[PDB]
Amino acid sequence: QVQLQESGGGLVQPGGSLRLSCAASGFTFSNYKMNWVRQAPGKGLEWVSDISQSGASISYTGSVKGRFTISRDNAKNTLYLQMNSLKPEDTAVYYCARCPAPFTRDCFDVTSTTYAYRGQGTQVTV
Amino acid sequence: DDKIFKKEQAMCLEKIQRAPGCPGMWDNITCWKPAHVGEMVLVSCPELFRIFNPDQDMGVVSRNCTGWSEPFPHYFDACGFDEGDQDYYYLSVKALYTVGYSLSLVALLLAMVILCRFRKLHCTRNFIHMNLFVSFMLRAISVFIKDWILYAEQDSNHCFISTVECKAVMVFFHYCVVSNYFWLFIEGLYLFTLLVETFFPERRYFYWYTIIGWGAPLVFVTVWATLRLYFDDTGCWDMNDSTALWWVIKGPVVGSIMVNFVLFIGIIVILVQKLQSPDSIYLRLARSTLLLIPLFGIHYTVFAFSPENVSKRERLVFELGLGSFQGFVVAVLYCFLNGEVQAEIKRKWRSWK
Amino acid sequence: HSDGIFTDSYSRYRKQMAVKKYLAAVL
Amino acid sequence: ELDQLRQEAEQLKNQIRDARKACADATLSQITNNIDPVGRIQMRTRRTLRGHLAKIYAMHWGTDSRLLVSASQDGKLIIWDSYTTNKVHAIPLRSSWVMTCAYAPSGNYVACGGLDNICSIYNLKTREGNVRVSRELAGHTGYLSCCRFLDDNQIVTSSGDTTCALWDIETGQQTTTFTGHTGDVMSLSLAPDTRLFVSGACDASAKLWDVREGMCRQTFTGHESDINAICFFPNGNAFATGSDDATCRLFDLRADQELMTYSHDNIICGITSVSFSKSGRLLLAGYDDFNCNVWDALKADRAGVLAGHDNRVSCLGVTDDGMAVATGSWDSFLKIWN
Amino acid sequence: TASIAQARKLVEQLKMEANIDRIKVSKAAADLMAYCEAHAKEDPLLTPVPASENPFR
Amino acid sequence: DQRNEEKAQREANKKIEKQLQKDKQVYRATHRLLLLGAGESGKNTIVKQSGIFETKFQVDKVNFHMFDVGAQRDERRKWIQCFNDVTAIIFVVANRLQAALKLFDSIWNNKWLRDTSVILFLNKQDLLAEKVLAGKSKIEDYFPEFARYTTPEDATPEPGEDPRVTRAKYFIRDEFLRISTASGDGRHYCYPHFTCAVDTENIRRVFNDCRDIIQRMHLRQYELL
Repeated sequence: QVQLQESGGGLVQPGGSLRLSCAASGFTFSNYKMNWVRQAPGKGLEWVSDISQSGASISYTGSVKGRFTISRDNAKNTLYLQMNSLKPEDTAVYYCARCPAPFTRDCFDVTSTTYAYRGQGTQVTV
Repeated sequence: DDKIFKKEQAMCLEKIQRAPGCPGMWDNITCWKPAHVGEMVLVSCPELFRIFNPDQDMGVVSRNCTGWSEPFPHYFDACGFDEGDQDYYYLSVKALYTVGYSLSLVALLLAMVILCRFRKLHCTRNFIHMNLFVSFMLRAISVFIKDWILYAEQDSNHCFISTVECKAVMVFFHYCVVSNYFWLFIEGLYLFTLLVETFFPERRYFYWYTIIGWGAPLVFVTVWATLRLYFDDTGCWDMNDSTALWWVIKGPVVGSIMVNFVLFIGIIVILVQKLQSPDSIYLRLARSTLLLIPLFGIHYTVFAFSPENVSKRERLVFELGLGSFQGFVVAVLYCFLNGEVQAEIKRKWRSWK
Repeated sequence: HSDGIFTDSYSRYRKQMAVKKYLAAVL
Repeated sequence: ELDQLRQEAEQLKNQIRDARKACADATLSQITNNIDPVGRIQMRTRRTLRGHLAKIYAMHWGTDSRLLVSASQDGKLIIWDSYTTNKVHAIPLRSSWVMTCAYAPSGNYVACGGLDNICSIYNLKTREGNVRVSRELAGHTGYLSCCRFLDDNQIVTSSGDTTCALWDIETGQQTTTFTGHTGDVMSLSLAPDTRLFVSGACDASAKLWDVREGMCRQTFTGHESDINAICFFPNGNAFATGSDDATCRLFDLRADQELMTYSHDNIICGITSVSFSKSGRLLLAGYDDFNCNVWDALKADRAGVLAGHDNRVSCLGVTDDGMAVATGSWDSFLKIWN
Repeated sequence: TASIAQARKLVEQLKMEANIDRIKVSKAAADLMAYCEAHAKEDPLLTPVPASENPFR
Repeated sequence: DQRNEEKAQREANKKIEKQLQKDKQVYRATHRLLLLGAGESGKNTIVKQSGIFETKFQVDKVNFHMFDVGAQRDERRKWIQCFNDVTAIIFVVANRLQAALKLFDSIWNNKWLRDTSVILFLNKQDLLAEKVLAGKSKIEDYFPEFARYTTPEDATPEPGEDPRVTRAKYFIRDEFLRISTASGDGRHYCYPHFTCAVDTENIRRVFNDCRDIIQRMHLRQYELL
C-alpha cells in the first residue's frame, strides 16, 4: 500500500532555514513527477514546487522563487525540500504529493478533498 | 503511294477519255488533258502537296504544252524540302514517355493498393487522390494503345489506314488525357474550397464533384468527335487540326489551367497568412510551395498561352520529359512517403512480426 | 494539349517519308 | 485524539498487515510450476460492426451470447446482432456524453448514463411501437461510470462522487448507499450469483461489499495508480484488476491478499479493460498501445495478442459461453474476435 | 469534530476486516488449479473449435 | 422458413440506416466546445455575451453547441478524456492565477488532449490589473519577473487606460504563451483574447478562431503547415 510521510517542521525565528523529507512506500519511485503543496490556514490549497523523474525540470511558485530548493533521490526513494530565508507568512501545512501516473508530464493534484496520493503533511511555523 | 498510282490513275483514264496537240496522259503524278499548242497548262497541286504546307493553298506547278514539257516550278524543291533527317528527334522523345509512363504505372498500381487496403486511410481526401491516381493509369494505358497503331513498319499501309479501329483508339485516347487535366483541376478546387468555404457538408461536394471529373470530359470528347465524323473526316482523327476543331479539345484543357493557376496562388496567400502569424519561413515555404507543383499540374501554365507554331517543339522535351513523370512524382509525395502512411506502415510491419 | 500535338507532329512527319519513297520512283 | 487514533488505525493496519504475511506459505508460481502451458495460440478478427460516428466507450454482451449494446459519444445507443451484423435498434439519447451501457440479463431492459448525472432506463419490449424512455434515476452528484443489472427492477450504479448505489426502478429512489471509497469509482464487477460485488476507484483500492448490508467487507490494495477495470473470476472468489500503471493483478477472497502480477517491460501504457474467459485460463487485457494482449492467468505469460485497432480500446466483453470476444475502441469500430 | 468523526469510522471499517478468517494461500490457489483442470474442455477459446459449431465461421 | 426473419432483419436495418444518414450529416455540421473555465462570472456571462449545461446557438448559420461543465468534483483526470475530439476548449479565467497557470499546463500536456486546441480568455483585466495598481503590492508577491517586464512594442494597446494595466495585461498573456509555444509542435494552437465587458464579439473572436483551427487542421493533413 502506498502512503506518504512528511517529516520535519516546527518552530523557527523569522528568517531561518529548514529542510523537509518525504517517506515513500511501495512503488517504483523513478517513475513519478513529484511535488510539494502547501495550504495556509484560512485559505485553500496552493502549489509550491515540482521536480521531474530525473531531476532535470524544476519549477517553483513566484512567491517562493530562489529562496527554496527541491531535490529528489531516486536511489533512496525520498523527496527533499531545503528551504532558506523563511517568512512570517509562510506558516502553512506542507504536503508531499505525487502525480497520478507514471511516464507522463501532466498533473491534476492541487486540489483538496482527498487526492489520495498525498500525505497528511507536516506543520511549519514561524 | 502504291494504291493511288492505280486509284488516281483509274479516275484519270476515265478523264483521259472525258477530256489535240498534246496528248492526255498520266505522267506518274496526275492526269492531263490533250491540251492546246502554245497554251499554258496550269493545274493545281495534288493532295500530296497539301501535307507540306499550312499555306498549301498557293502550291501550283506549271507545265507548258510546247508537246509536254517540264514542270516550270519543279515539284519537291517547291515545297517538299525544308532546308535534314529528324527521326532522331521524333523517336527519342517518343521512346522517353513509353519508359516515362512505364515508371509511373508500376509505381501507381502498387501505390493505389495501399490506399484502398489499409482501411484507416479511407478519408474523404484520399477519395479524391485515388481518382487522380486512376486517371494517370488511364493516361498511360491509353497512350500505349495509342502507340500500338503507330508501329507502322510500312508506308503504304498506315498512310492509307482509315479504319474505324484507329478512330476509336484515338477518341478513347482523347478522353483519357482530358480527364487527367480535370483531375488536376478539381484537386486544386477541393483544397481551395476546403479552406475558404470551410463550413459546408462534405458529402455534398465530393459526390457532386466527381460527376464533373469524369462526366464533363465525357461530353466534350464526343462533341469534338461528332464535328468530324458527321462533318470533316479525312484521316483517322489526328492530322486535320482545322483550328476551330482543336479549340474544343485544346480549349477547355487550357481553360482548366488558367483557372487552376489562380487557385494555386489563392492558397499561398492563405498558407502564408498562417505561416507568418507568430504562432525560418522561407524554407517552410519551400516544401510547401514545391509540394503542390505536381499536385495542381502547375507546370502547364508556362506554355498554355504560347501558340504551338510559335514555341516550336522545345516544349515537347518539357511537357513529355517532365509531364510523363508527373504521375510518378505524385505517387511518391503523398502515398509512398506520405507522412501519415509512414507511422501506419510501421504498424503492420512490426505487428505481423 | 501536349500529347495531342505530338500525335499530330509525328504523324505528319510520318506522311512525308511516305511521299518521299513514292517520289523516288517519279524521280 | 487524532494523534493516538491515527496510530490506532495504524496498528490495526499492521496487525492486518502481518496476518496476510502469516498466510503466505508460497507464491503461486511455485505451485504452478508443472502446469503444462497453453503456448503459442492466437485469434482472428471475424466481424466488424461499423455504424457509429464518434468514439465507443462501453459495450455489454447478452445472456443469449448473441446480442450486444454499444454506447458511443455521438449520443447514439445501438443494439447489434452479432451473428448477422445487423443493427436491431438505434436509440437516440437525451444527453450526448455517455460512459456506460447496461444490458439486463432478462434481455428486456437497457440502461446508459454519463456526465448528465442520470442513469436512464430504456425498454426493449415496447409493444406500443418504437422504443422510449421508461424511467430514469437521478441521485448521484458526480458523474456515472458503470452499472450492472440484477433483474428488471434493481440495478447497482457506479459514480464519480465516490458513492455506489442500489436502485428501485418503480419508485425511483435508492435502496442502499455504499460510502466506503475516497476517489472516483470507476468499474464494478458482479459476483456470478449476485450475492457480492467488488469495485475499483481512483484511490488504488478495491472494496468488496455486500448487496444486502451495504457495508464494505474487505479492502484490497496492491496497485500504484488509479484503477480503470475489474472483473470477477468465473466462480466468485477471485478478481482481476487493471490500473493505469500497466499492471494486471489477482486477488483471492479467501487469503485476502494478492496472488499474481501480470506485467512486462515493454508495456508501459495504461490498462483500460479486462475480462476473463469461461474456464478462467485466458485473461484478456485491453491496453493503450492499441492491442489487446491475452494473458495466461496461471503462469503470467502474455501468450496471445489481438492487434487490430487504430485507437485506445475502451471496453472488452466475453460471451457467457465463451464463443466470442468483442472489443470496441475509440475509432468507432468493434472487431468481434474469435 | 468532522475529521475526527470520519476517522472513527475508519477504525470501525478496519475492525470488521480484522476479525474475518484467513486461509493459507496454497490451498486457496490449488482450488484455482482445480477449476481450470476440470473446466478446460468447455472453454472454446484456449482450444480451437471446428468450423461446425462456430456461428462466426 | 428462415427467410421470414431475414427480410425483417433487412427491413429494420435499412430503416435504421436512413436515420443514421440524417444523423451523420448533422453531426458533421455542428461544432462542439468545452468551457472548463474556472470562473463563475466567466462561465455565465459568455452564455448571453443537472450535470452539464448545454447551450446551443448559431452564427452565420453555423451551429455551435457550447457545453459548460457543471456538477462535477474538483478532480478532473477522468472526465477530460471525454473531450479529446472537440474543436476548441474555451479556457476562461477569473493565489488564483498560479493555479490557473498550473491547470493550463496539464491540459496542454495530456496524452489524449495533445491534439486539441485551446482558446484562452483573459477575464477581468480591468479589475485584476488596476486593482493591483490601486494596491501596488499584488503582482510582486505573486511574481518577481513583473518588475523586470517591458511592454512589447508590437502590441496594440488600446488608448485610454492605464499603461501599467497594459504592462501587466500583456505580462499575463505572455505567461500563457510561454507554455503553449514551448513543446507543442504544430498540432494545437493557442488564441489569447480579452473582451469581457460587452456583448460585442466575444463569440466572434471564438468564431474567427474556430474557423482558423480547422484551417490549420486541413493544412496539417497535406504536410504543408
